[PDB]
Amino acid sequence: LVKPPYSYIALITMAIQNAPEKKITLNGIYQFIMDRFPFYRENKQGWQNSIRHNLSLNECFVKVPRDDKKPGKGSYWTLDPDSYNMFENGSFLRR
Amino acid sequence: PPYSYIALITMAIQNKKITLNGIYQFIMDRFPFYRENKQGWQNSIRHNLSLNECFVKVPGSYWTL
DNA sequence: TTCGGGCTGTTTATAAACAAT
DNA sequence: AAATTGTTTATAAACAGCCCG
Repeated sequence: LVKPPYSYIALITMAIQNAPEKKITLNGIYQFIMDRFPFYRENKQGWQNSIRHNLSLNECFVKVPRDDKKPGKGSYWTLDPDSYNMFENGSFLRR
Repeated sequence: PPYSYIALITMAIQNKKITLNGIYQFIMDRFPFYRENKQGWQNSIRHNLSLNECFVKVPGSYWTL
C-alpha cells in the first residue's frame, strides 16, 4: 500500500474517464488522484510536475479550451478517441 | 556540446539512414565529451529514438527522419 | 542444446529549464 | 509582478525482444 501500481497515464486516463462530460481541469486531475490514492497526498510538489509532463507529451491527451471562461486559468483535457479504451484491461495495468 | 540528443541524432542522420551504433560513433567521433564515459548517454540516445515521432525506424534497423 | 549474459528497442518515472496564460 | 499551467529536454531505469558466445 505504498504506491498505486498505475502510471501517470493510467491515472490521467481514469481521471478523464471519470468526468461526467469526460473533460477535466488540470487541478481536477490533481484532485481525483489525491481524493482516491493516499500515496499522492504528499509531497505532491514533484508528481504534479510529471502529471503536467504527461499531458503535454502524450498524443493521447487532447487539450480543448474552456467554456464561458469559468473561472479559467487552465483548459480542459480529454482523450484522443483513438486512445479512449486504451487501458482496455479495465484495471489500468497495461495499454 | 550545447546540443540536444535530438540535435545530435538529427545531424547524425543528416550526415540519410544510419545504424544505432553508427549514431553512437558519429557523436563520439566528433564530440570528445561523449567519449568517457559512455554507459548512460547511450541509453538516452536510444530513448530519444523510441520516443520522438521525428525519427523513423526502417528495416539493428536503420533510423531516418 | 540450454544458460545466462550483452545489445535493440520501448516505455515509464523524475527532475529541471522555460515559456504562456 | 506572481502563480499556475504547458512544452520541452534530460537522465535514469524496468522490461521486452533478439542474436551470440
